[PDB]
Amino acid sequence: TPDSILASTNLRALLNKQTFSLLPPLYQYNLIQLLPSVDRRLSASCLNNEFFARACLEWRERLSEGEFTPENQLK
Amino acid sequence: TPDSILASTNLRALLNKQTFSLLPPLYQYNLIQLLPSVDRIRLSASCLNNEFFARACLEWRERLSEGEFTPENQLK
Amino acid sequence: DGWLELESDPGLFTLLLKDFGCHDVQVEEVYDLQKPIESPYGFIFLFRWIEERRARIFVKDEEAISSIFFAQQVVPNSCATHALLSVLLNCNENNLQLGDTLSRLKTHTKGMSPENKGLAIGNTPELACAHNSHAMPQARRRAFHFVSFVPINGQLFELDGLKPYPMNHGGWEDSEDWTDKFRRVMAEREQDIRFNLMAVVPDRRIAITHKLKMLRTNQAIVSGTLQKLRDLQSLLKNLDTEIAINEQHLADENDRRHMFKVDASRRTHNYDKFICTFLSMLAHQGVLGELVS
Amino acid sequence: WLELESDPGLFTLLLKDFGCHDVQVEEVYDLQKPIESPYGFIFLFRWIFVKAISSIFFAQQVVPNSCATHALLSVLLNCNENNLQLGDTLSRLKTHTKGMSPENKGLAIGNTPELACAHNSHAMPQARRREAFHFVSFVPINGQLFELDGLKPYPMNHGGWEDSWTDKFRRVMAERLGDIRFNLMAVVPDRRIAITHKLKMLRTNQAIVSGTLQKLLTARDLQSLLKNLDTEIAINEQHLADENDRRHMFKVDASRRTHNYDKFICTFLSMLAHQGVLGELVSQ
Repeated sequence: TPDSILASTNLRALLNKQTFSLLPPLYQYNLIQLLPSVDRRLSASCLNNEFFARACLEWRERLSEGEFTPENQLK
Repeated sequence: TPDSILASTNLRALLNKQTFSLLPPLYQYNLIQLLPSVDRIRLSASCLNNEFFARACLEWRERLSEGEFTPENQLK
Repeated sequence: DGWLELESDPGLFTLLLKDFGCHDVQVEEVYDLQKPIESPYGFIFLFRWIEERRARIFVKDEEAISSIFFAQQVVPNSCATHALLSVLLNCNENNLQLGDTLSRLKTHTKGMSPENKGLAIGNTPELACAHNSHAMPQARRRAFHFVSFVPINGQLFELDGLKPYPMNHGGWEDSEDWTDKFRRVMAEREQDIRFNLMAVVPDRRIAITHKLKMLRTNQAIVSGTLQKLRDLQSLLKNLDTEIAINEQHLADENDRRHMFKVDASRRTHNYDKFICTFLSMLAHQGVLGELVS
Repeated sequence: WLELESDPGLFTLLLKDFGCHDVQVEEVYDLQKPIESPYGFIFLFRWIFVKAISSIFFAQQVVPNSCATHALLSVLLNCNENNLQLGDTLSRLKTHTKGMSPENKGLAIGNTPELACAHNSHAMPQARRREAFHFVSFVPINGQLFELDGLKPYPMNHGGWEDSWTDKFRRVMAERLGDIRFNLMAVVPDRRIAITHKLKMLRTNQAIVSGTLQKLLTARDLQSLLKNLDTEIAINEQHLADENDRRHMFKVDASRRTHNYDKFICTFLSMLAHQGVLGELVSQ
């Protein structure tokens, strides 16, 4: 929920290959379609990165600091 | 000087290659005769810049200051 | 003008120079100057300041000589590209083959004024697309002062892109190479600063493969002579061990290049579209994330 | 016995005066930098539980100030005579102590005259006998590094290896103290023979100049090959020259360390007082 709700979680550990392996294949495929060009089994470092962790942190911050609720349809 | 005449000098600097070059040849040769087997008229300047030469001069002033090696030293 | 901020990372710069057409070039990070490196094309120096406190020697060159590539940085966020071009464009074409999109610039700006030579840097599009192609997605905007050390002819020129004049150090002794003079100017400094220093050398693999040729020829010269009925097997043994050593070295180099390629392919990606769809797929079934701080 | 200066050159010239030709003692500055075939290490302090059969040389040091000789003999006499040629007067001792008790093997060390004359032959005139540099010797027999301490009654073992012993020596540097000016040296074989061997194995390729001519009715312009490898030959040449020059340096420092300068000083000063040229500038 992008309305500053439960943004205080440790997403870097929440989003792991185990929580990823808890998804159906026809959803994991759609997921890796949004992954970098390391698309092609999973290369465990794919979800343990400096840029991925800083990404998740700039995400939860990007939600708490300023809400990106449906107000966010500015262009 | 057996015990105490001008023993308070900084001999390590007093005895330099220049004061050696201030001596007649027929005395400088006599000097190098008292040098180690590195004898073989020039002077290899490091010959007088050594840890062991300085320690020699210092154990020398000690041998003069701490206990005189005057003819008293015939305890043997 | 307006360019994109970049992460200071030797892999990013190596892939940048590859994206500039200059292939036979490389930037390794130096941790101590004492360990020597073969044929360094030129060094790059980086300051930082955490608590600002700053708001960023008269040995400048006064004569209006723009024969060397010096350009005042007018394009913001172009620090890194300006420094790299400053260390490359003042070297010998004999020693290195620079990319045609680089040599076109170096020969285009013969004797140009720096205040618009840096503008010539800013105007080249195939350079701005390559430099901007490596910015992190958090460059959604709408530190790291670079100083380049390169000699032209026995004179170690400290090129500062922000200062108006290039600083020369003029070190020449026929007993020492210029890398010996570079360390003497490294009288740095020490409080809380996150400085960093890199070295621009040529691609190590080009010096390696040549050694694999000059070695494998002797590997190929195995003169087994028969008198129809001296023994230097240990020689082929030792040089074969050398061949294996340089093989593992080269493999380590290509592995470093692949690693930089991975870090670059992840640094560029914008994960937002990935995270949302991810979370909604968990909150569809596995709503309960009990990893709250 | 007499105290000696702790200096790798002094020990090199000691072993050279012991007949051990293919030997040298260099000081190690970092454990990471590898050295080829170290015969054994020596450990030195300046400010201060493992295991019968004592067939190996662990002679208890009974003679004071014999620390250096004890460490060197401790690292050498537990190596292969096949690998290195020790002086006949040394190997005679090594075979003279077959299974002897250590507590009196050091007395056999004390009785050897060519050991007191050669070891005492390098003492400074300041050897007037009337916390310290304790020596600890590391030598392997078969994959097991025995820490030999001449003052402790038993030798300490540290373990084996994994074939993936010099690597095992660094594993023993997990020691914390707490203040100490310790120092560590390494006993290697004479570098110059391993240099000359490379000068042969190089100068054969220098000699293999296959000049083939395509001017009459892989092989290409390879002048740069003989050029670069020739530069390598010159590099190893300068290495060897530097080594023999180091030997000359040790010979000079040894010829000055032994000399007693007092008789020289007296004559010098008296020769100044002969023409009254005193030191009326330097004082205190």
